[PDB]
This record gives sequence, structure tokens and C-alpha cells, in this order.
Amino acid sequence: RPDNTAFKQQRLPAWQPILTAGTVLPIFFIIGLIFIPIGIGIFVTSNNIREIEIDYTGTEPSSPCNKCLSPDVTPCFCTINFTLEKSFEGNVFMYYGLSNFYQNHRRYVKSRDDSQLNGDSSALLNPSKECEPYRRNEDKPIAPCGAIANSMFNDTLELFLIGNDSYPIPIALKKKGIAWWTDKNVKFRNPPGGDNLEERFKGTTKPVNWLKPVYMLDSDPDNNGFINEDFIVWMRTAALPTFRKLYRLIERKSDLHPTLPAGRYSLNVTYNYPVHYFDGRKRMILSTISWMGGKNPFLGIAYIAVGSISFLLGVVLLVINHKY
Amino acid sequence: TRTVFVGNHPVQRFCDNRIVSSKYTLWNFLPKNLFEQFRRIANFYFLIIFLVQVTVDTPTSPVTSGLPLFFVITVTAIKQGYEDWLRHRADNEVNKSTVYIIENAKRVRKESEKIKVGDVVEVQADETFPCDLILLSSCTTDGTCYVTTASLDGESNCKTHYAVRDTIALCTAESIDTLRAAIECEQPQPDLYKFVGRINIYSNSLEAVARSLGPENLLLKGATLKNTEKIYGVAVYTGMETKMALNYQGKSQKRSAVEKSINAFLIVYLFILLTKAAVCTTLKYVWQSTPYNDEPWYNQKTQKERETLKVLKMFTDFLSFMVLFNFIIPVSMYVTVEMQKFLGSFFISWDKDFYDEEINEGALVNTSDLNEELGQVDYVFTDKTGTLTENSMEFIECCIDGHKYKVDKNREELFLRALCLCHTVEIKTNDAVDGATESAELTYISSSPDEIALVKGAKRYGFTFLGNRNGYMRVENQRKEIEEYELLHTLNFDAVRRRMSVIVKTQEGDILLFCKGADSAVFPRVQNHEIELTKVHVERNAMDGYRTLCVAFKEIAPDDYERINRQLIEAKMALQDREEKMEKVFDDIETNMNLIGATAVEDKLQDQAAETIEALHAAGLKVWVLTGDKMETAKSTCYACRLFQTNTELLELTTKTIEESERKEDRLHELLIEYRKKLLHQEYGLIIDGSTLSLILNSSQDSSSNNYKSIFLQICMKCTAVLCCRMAPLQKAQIVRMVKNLKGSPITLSIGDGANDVSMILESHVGIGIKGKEGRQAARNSDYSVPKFKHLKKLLLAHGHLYYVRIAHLVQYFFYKNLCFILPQFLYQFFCGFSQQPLYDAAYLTMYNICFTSLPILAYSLLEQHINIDTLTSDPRLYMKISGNAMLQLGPFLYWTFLAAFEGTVFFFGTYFLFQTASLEENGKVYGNWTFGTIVFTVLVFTVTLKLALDTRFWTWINHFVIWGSLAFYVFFSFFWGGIIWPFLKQQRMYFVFAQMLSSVSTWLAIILLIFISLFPEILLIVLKNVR
Ligand SMILES: *[C@@H]1O[C@H](CO)[C@@H](O)[C@H](O[C@@H]2O[C@H](CO)[C@@H](O)[C@H](O[C@H]3O[C@H](CO)[C@@H](O)[C@H](O)[C@@H]3O)[C@H]2NC(C)=O)[C@H]1NC(C)=O
Ligand SMILES: *[C@@H]1O[C@H](CO)[C@@H](O)[C@H](O)[C@H]1NC(C)=O
Ligand code: ALF
Ligand SMILES: [Mg+2]
Repeated sequence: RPDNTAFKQQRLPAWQPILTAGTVLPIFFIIGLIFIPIGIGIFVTSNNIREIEIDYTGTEPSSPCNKCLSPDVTPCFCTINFTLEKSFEGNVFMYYGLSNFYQNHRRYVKSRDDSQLNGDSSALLNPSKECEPYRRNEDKPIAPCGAIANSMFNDTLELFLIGNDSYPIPIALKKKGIAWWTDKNVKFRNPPGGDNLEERFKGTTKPVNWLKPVYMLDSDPDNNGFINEDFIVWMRTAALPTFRKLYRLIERKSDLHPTLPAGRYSLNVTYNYPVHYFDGRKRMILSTISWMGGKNPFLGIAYIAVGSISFLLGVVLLVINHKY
Repeated sequence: TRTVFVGNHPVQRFCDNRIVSSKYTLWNFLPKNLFEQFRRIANFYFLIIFLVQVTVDTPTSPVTSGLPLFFVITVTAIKQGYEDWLRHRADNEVNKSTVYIIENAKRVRKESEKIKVGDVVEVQADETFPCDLILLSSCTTDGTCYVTTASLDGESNCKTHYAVRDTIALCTAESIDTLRAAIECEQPQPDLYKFVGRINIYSNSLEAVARSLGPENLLLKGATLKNTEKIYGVAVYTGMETKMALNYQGKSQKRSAVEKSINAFLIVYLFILLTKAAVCTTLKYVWQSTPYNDEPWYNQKTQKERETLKVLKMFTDFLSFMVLFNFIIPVSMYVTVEMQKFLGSFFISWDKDFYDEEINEGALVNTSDLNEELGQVDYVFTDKTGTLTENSMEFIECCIDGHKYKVDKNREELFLRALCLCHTVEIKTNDAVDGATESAELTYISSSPDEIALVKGAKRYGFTFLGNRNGYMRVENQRKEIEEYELLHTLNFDAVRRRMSVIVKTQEGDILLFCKGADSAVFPRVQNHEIELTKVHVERNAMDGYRTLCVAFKEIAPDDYERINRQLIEAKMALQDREEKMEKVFDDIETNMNLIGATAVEDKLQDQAAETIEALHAAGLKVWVLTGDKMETAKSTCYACRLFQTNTELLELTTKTIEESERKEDRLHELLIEYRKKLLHQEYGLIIDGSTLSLILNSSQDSSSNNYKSIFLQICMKCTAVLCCRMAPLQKAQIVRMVKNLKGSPITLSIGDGANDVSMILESHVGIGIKGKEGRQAARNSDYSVPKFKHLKKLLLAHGHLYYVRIAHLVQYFFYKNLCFILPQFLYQFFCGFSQQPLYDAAYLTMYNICFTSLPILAYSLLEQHINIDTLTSDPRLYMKISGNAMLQLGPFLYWTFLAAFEGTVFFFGTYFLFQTASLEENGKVYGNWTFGTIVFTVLVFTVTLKLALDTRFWTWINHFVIWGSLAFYVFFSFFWGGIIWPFLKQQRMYFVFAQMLSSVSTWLAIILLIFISLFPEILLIVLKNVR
């Protein structure tokens, strides 16, 4: 009387794998023979990357940039000397790093109005309440409201090369293409109506900590307001307190001469960002990016650690299985 | 005592004929269903959390706790609202049925709801009665109608109901012609077999002739009329007072060991959450003590937040951490458990194994909440008659005057006459062609199985019963003589008197009184000299496991009969406990009787009762037989059922051994002395009498230091099988209740088939009710019902084992996959400013429990056979013994929590060390804090889904569809949720995070590694299980 179907009688045809030591040990060797060659490749390709960092926050008498730690004059120009003992072959990337800068703080992360930065006419005139401590200035809305835009990195770094002659050779630093493609061309847009930016921002002022308004960050109209590469990069809130963000990029030259030949260099810093208040640190990083990214030994070491422990354990269990 | 008039006319508070089994009507649905759901710990806890998120500023939007709570409450209410609607509809069909009523000289049609008490109801053939009617008139002569009560008490016999004699000639002839009749019935009782009443008809003169109305006149509600033209009856009980609706109970046995282990797991996870919220808060204010740690000039507190009280800030900070870590309590565990029980319950009923051809019925499930308890049984308490021994009695070895006939014209005839009379066997009247058998189609079917054997035993000899013809009895006396007998009276068998009798007028002679009964009841009535030879014949049959019934007659003179007749009809008149006054009015009638001889009948065991018990012992269950029959008769069956092996020593705590009060004190202690010598097991078995047991349990206050029952339990707990004989239904409950509360939680299962077993079925952890011939009382009050006893092997070893494993793994997996989910969000607080910053987007927090990881575990808990269902029943020796709640103890609980903590740490610090790279792409781009959250989440989802893939041993196509469908849904939904800028959404924080994550090769390699490291202890564990 009860329905005699496969499902109702708990008799659906099932693969039903069988597991013994004879069918799981071969997997250990295979998994132990694929994570070892990959790890060797990853570990080696990490060491090929040549990367240097320059700390210039000062805080010590010997530091060349300590002359403008305390507020003395608005423009500081401190120079750092460093030498490259190994040439950088491919295209080189320039980063600036900050320490003890909690960009992942809850109150800091939400301090933005992503509808305003997308080019919404209504939101531009009245920003949201999430950016409240930096919402209105002098009874006028702030065009990039929020703590994220307010604390933008604003000191200039420059690269110089010293040859046989004592004269410095400036290095051309490119600025385009340092932010994600999508958020620059889709997520971050200027307000809709207008021919020139200064007219689109009528009732909106500049952030309190800024010097120049948002509609004059760059001379190019393609990086002027809300689409400035240096601005868009700073919005992407860092995951950890210690982070590095893309500043510029020195493209590889057409000729065979390397991008950064081995020699002495000078770092021209227009010191403007004060971080000694919260015991932070400022760094400049020149790196060459491989197919996997930057210089990180974690992936290489981890595969060797995982690859060997699977092979070492697989052999021992095979040894125990064989004799016993 | 109620008075009912037939036509509500001269010769108040009565319920309407409208039964409702629904819980919720229409409007109290939401107020009551929601209130019942929010009485649970987890359902109420997410109500507090939702209010907290609304009343104060919290790390996540109220959607993250409002949407998951709204979904589970809705689905749970829909499931419960669905069943309540089905119950209401089933009542709607009964209530919205057209019934024909003689309102006033008219055959008007009214719905079955409109029937009141005291109105003439006309019932046509093949239709169930709308209410409890008293047979007043029938179409055919003798006023007999055949009623099938198969839907009430599972009997397909066409029971012959008799109408009122004074109203016999009212068939379609002015049944409304001012029918003066005041019926006085007792208040409704759920007896279903006992009806006491008294009609009061008034004729043209001043007369008040009144018949005793018994169960022979009551046509119960919900019974199908058969083989009768039409019926006139009077409604007496209409709705919620009917004997059909008074048996709507059997639900107070609902609590499982897994359900209470959920609360034990849920208390721990609340204290883990309290610790995390306390640890972070105390570390937050240690961290914030540094003046530049908080407000370091880039994010500055608003003036409202800066000037608020610190005590309130500390409290709100603690609450913010509770909201942040609330997802450690599974929101969808109740709904998934409830659906698993509801859907997985059908597998018992759908099973073709639990199918009996004779009954045409399968297994029926009354309580789905105890499915996991069938895989935890430890004690089995079994009824004897009907459960272990089917009620198919066979006549063997008749005895006359202690001579064992196997006198020839005088004593020989009386015994066969007494065998062919003094019964209610009620042969099938519609016999077929006589040429089919030796005489005709003479199938005998009746209520009592012993009386069927006796009549069939006479049929083996010349005499044959062919009676029941308009109150007449016909027996063939080895010749062509019809030999009619006029049945003047009949004395119904009752448990008090332990005997039944009839009073019959001889067609050409004096009045007789044939009497049956057990030896212990009839022998005092019979002469002493006859006993000495008959008793030994009874003892040998009784010892050999044959049920014995002694038969005696009594000559009644007409002068004696007249005084008896006046005594009998006077006693039938009275209400107010007639049956007890019955018990005395004819106990004194049968005092001096002449014994003829005893008899023997066989009670054959069920199909595989010996094999079923052999498997139950092999599974590690202690089987006790609680019975209410004689000791020596039950003792023989226990040897037959292989319950006692031959070498077993029988420690008899019977009444013959314990005759003295102080003997019990010594004789109870020597077994503890005797057995402990064996203990410094399966060689000793115990027998208990009901009289002895009552002394142990009641007369136990006399011994305080040497507690009687404590010593008694010590003996029982280490014996083979404790037979318990001559026990009243109350004593059956006491034994079950005694076992439950000792040395932890011994799960008890009681199986029975009669009203003597309802007491113990309700008390035990699991109640199994066999659909026997005795009735449906045991089935109605049971959690599960089976048609045979041999189905207990399949129910416990196959279904019970599978039900437990599926839900013991489901429960452990919910707490595992939620601890893995929150642990990264807790470790992130150290690398944040203890600011209650969520690691994941609000999209992932909501979707994790209800979409990403909700279906693969549900399909697992319904379609997972870690061991095949065929190998489970075929090999019971070990597998039932493996899981004594082992899958949900302190041992395996620490393994899941430690595995969750290990995997939770690998997710975070695997990705934490990955973001030291400063760029994971060939393009040099950098990743934010939302790409950090999605790397951790993507590894998390892929791990918990693949961890479940390793635990599956039964890969159906549904298992592939949900396990690989949930991973494919996560990837698609991440792409969809990260491809368009919605206008309504304000965060826009996840615009293109997932797609940019997959652009890099390093993250593809990083994700693969972290999944393998997280799953390493799980893979490694099964390999060590392959080693030995
Ligand atoms: C670069 O960006 C950081 C981010 O805050 C600034 O601290 C830094 O200096 C600021 O220079 C701008 C010039 O417009 C001033 O608005 C700031 O000043 C404010 O703070 C002083 C404290 O002495 C107060 O009198 C008052 O609030 C001023 O508005 C100044 N910030 C500080 C604290 O030094 C930026 N430098 C640039 C723009 O190059
Ligand atoms: C930056 O530029 C000059 C070169 O013109 C460099 O020598 C010096 O250290 C820096 N300071 C300034 C502004 O001269
Ligand atoms: F014979 Al029983 F319970 F059915 F004792
Ligand atoms: Mg019974």
C-alpha cells in the first residue's frame, strides 16, 4: 500500500565512497607533490623581487627630516640619501606606508558618503549623517565629507639620481592608473551638470584640514574632482593599522637601460603630514611587481611547509602501513 | 445524570455537534503562535538582540538580525499553520456532512453541525453516524443493525446492535407521533464499551416500562453502518462529549535527549559570547587609556558622543560587542531541526516493511519529536498477551471429570453443551454454500480469543454452535437435531469476578446456569471432592503454558428462576455504578455449582518474537516482561521467547516464597548476598509478583537505612531479564517510572497493545503501541504504532539509529560552523581599535545562515546513511551499542569546538600574513579592508561546505545538488551583489570587491592553501581511523 518509490523507501542510488588507508595515502603523495613544486616557484620568485623602504618620519636628531618634526614653517623640504646596490629591471612601483594609522576603526570607516562621491546632485547639497564630525563647515556642506577625506595624505615625494657628475637627474613619476579601474570610472564620479568643475560645487566648501578645494587637486580635468587618483586611493580604507598605498609608478623605458640603475639617489620630501602625534611612522617604498604581486615569503614558505608535512607524513604512514 | 427527551417536547446546556481539533482558530493564530515560538531560548534571544539594535546605535544595521529572525519565524509559523489547517479541514469534512433529521413530521435535511441533543436522526446505509445515537427502530425485524467500528477500535466485524423493543414498530410509521421517551444517561465517559442508561417511554395508559440501555444499544460516532436499510436514533452526546471525541489525547510524552543536549550546548555558547564581549570591553578601555589611542586627530568624537556619561558608554560598548558577536548562536537551528523532524518522520510511515496484510495498515507516527530517541533506547518493557503472544488461541486436550477424554451419554453431552454454550462467539450469520466444507462456512469471530477456541474445539467433536437467531441458541448435538436454546440472560465477563456465565432455558427442560472462569475463581464454588483430581490436570496444563478455563453448570428450579429473574431485571434498572451492583447481584447466584472439567488452549507466539528478542539483547537492551497473567503461564512463554536460557537460575520473588513479612527482609538480602558472590550476569533471571512488588514499593518506609527498593533495583539492574507477573496497570507504570530516575538517564521503551498498557506507555520515554485485536487505546496514546512486534527490530536498529546520527551530527555542525564564522570577527578586534568594526559586509552576515550554509546540512540530515539500512538490520550485534548518546557528549563536543577554533584562527592569520605583501596583483594595486573580509569569508564558506562533504558517506543526486549548489550560489551571489550600484543601498562598500579579488593569481593560490590547512585535521583523522 505505501508508495514503493526510490526516495520514499530510502533507496536512492548513491555513490557511497569507500575509504581505507589504501585509497587515501595516494592522495597525500599527490598533494605532497603539487604543493612542493609550486612553493619552490613562489618562494624563488619572491626573492627575485628587489624592494627597499625609506623611513623619514624623523623623531631622531640624526634624521635629516627631524628639522621639521615640530611645527616651524609650513613648507618643509628635507632630503634623504639612499643607494641602490641592485638594479631594478622591470617597471617600478612607488608606495607610501603609514604605521599605527587605524584606518579600519569603526568610527573612521563609516565616515564617508558614498552617494555624494558618486555624483548625486541632491546628496551633494546635503551630506549624510555618517560623516557628522566633518559634515558642515561655516554653515556650508563639505564636498568630500567625512574623516577619511579630511585626513588625506598631502606631502610630496620626488626621486633624483646622481651620476658621475654631482648634478641630480629627476625621475619621471607617472600618476595615472594607480587606483582600481572600476571605482575610478564607475564608483567615483563628478557631479552631473556643468562644463567646469568649480561651478558644480556651489554651496559646498573644502574639508577643514585641506588647503585647496576638491575641484582644483589636479590640472588635468580627468583627475580634478572626485576622480583624482591620489584621492581615490586614499578612500580605500586599509585592512590593518600598518599599510602601504600606491603613490606613483615609474614606467619601464623603451631602451635597454633599467628603470632604476644601481647608484645613489635622493628623496625630496615636502613634509606636510603630521604623524608623530599618534606615534605613527611614514615610509617610502620602491618595489618591482612580479606575476604574483609584491615581495612576500609567506606563500612560498607555507607550500613547502604544507607540501613537506603531507609528503613526510604520507611516507611515514606508508612505512607504518607496510611493515604493520 | 442527564435527562433527554426524544422530540424536545413535554412527555439545556448541551454542546453543539461540531468537533474542532484545530489549535488556532483564525485570529489568535499570530498572537498565540508567535508567543509560543518566542518562549524558546534562542528565538527570544534574537528578539532581545533585534530590540537592542533598534533602541541604540549598533555595529550592524537592524537588517542583519531582523531579516534572519523574520524568515525563521515565518517558515516555522507556516509549517505549524499548515498542519493546523489540515486538522481543521479534516474536521470540516465530518462537520459539513448532510444528515437527515425528523424535525417535526418532516424529513428535513440539516448539516451535521446543527444536530442538538434529543432529536430523531435518520441514518441511511453505508454512512457514519453523526453522533452518539441510541438505536430506537430499524427497518428489518428484530431491530438489528450491523455497525462496523473499524475506525474507532480497529474491528471489521459487523457487530449486531439491538434496538429498543417498545419502539420496534416505528419504521417509517410516525416516529414523531408524540414519542414520549425520557432517556436518562450518565455523563459521557471515554470507556467506549460501557454505557449505562434508562429509557422512560409513556404509552396511551399510565405505564413506564423501561429497558436497561447498554453498549448493545449505543451507536457510537464515526462508525460505518452496514447491511441495514435505514436507522432511527436519538442524539444523546453531540460534539466534544461523544466517545469518539473524548479520546483526542496522548501528547504528554515529549522530551528527547538530543533536545536537552541542545540546551546544554546553547548555555555554553552564551557563556562563550559573554566572555568575548567581556574580554573585548576590558581590553578596549585598557587600549583607550592611552590618550592618542582614541581620537588621534584624524577621527574625532562628535560633541554628543564626547559629553556622554562613561558608565553608560561602558554599558553600550558591552552591548555593541554582544551585537557584533551575536551570530555565535545559530538563528536557523530551530527551524532546521523542526523541518528535519517533520520531513524525516514520514520515512517510518512510508516504509513498506511496517506493513501487515491482515490488518491492511502500516505504521503511524503520532509524535515526530522523539525520532532521535529511538536510537537511544536502553530498557524495553514488553506486554505479554497480544504483544509477544498473538491472540490466536487453539483448543487442545479437553478434560471431563479429571479423565482427559480424547458418562458417554450424560456427562459427555453437558460438557460439549457447555462448550457450545456459555459464550458470545457470534458466528458469521451469512454462511456460504454448505458444500464448501463438511457442514457449511462456519467461521467464528468474536472479541474474546479464548471463547473462539472453545467453540472450535467442540466443532472437532460432534457438537457445533449455530446460534444467535432472534435471541435463540442452536447447537447440533451430534445428530440432525437443531436443539434450540432460549437465552434468557447472559452474565458478562469482568476482571473482578474473573468468570462469565449464561442463563438459558432448555427447550424441553429446566433452567440452567453454565459458568466458566479460571481455576482460582470457580473452584471455591464447586464441590471439594471433584477438585483434587481436576487441580493436578489444571496444574500440568498451566505449568506447560496452556491457559485453563474451568466449566461448571447449575440446575435452577422454576421457583428459583423467578426470584432470580425479578432480581436481575430490578438490578438493571438502577443507575449510579450499575456494574459494581452487577458484580454482586449475580455473584451470589453462582455459589453452589457442579464442576464438569477444565480445558487447555494454546497462545502461539508472534512471527519472529524469538528472533526479535535475540537481536534486542545483541543490541545491548535489557528486556523486561511486565504482564498481568499467571506466573506459570507467563514463565513458559519466556522460555519459548528465548528470554530465559536453560542454565538460568530463577530467583522467584513470588507470593508462595514470600508468605511471611519478615521473610521478605531476609530473602531480599540473600540475593544481594548470592549475586554479589558472582560479582566478587546472564546466568540469573528474576521473577516478580504484583503482590510482592506492591510491598516493596509501598511497605518501604519501615526500612530507612536498608532501603528495600534500592536493594531491589540493584538486583534487577544486573540480571538477564526480569519477568513480572500478575501486575495491575498502575504497577506497570511504577516499574517504568522507577527505572527512569536512576544512575543518569536510562532511556526506556514500553510496548503494549491494550488498556492495561496505556499507563506504562505514557510514562516511558518512548511509547510503542501495537495494533492488536484488543483495541486501539494503546495505539492512540503511543508515540509510534506498529502492526506486529517483529517490527520493533526495524524501528530501533535501522530507523532509530539513522534518526539519531543525522540529528546528532546536525546539532554539532551548527555550533561548529558558527564558531568558525565569528572567530575571525573576534580576532579582528585586536587589529582594530576594539571599535566593534565588523570584518564582513552586512550582506554576508545576513546571508550566511539562511542561504550560503543552510541547505547542504538540511539535505544531509534527511538523506545520509553512514551505514546502509540493509546492513544495520542484518548486523545488530554492535551498532546499536556504539551510540549510547556518544555522538553528543563532552568528548566529541570538544573536538568540534577545538576544530572550529583552529580553523577560525587559520582563516584570519592566514589572510593576515597574506596582506604583508603590499600588492597582490601584477598591476601593483592595493586591497582595502573589505577585500580582507571577503578573502576570510570565501575561505570560510568553502571550508564549512567541504567539511560536510567529507562527512557524507551517502552521495545521492540531492547531496551533489545542494553541496555543489551552495558553493555555486555563493560565487554567483557575490558577483551579482558586486556588479551594480543600487540606488536604495547607501553603503556601496562592496561595489567590485569580489571580482577584483579573483583578478589576482596570488589570492587564488592563497585561498586554496587555507582551505587545505583548515581541512587537514579532518582528512588526517579519517586516515588514522584507517590505521587499525
Ligand atoms: C595635510 O593634511 C593634514 C590632515 O589633517 C593636515 O594636518 C595638514 O596641516 C593643516 O594645514 C591646513 C591648511 O589649510 C590647516 O587647515 C590645518 O590647520 C588647522 O589646525 C590648527 C592647529 O594648529 C588650528 O589652528 C585650526 O584648526 C586649523 O584649521 C593644518 N592641520 C594641522 C593640525 O597641522 C595638511 N597640510 C597641508 C594642507 O599641506
Ligand atoms: C628639492 O629639490 C632640490 C633640487 O632642485 C633638491 O636638491 C633639494 O634637496 C630639495 N629642496 C628644494 C626645494 O630645493
Ligand atoms: F495481558 Al497484558 F498488558 F495485555 F498484561
Ligand atoms: Mg493486552
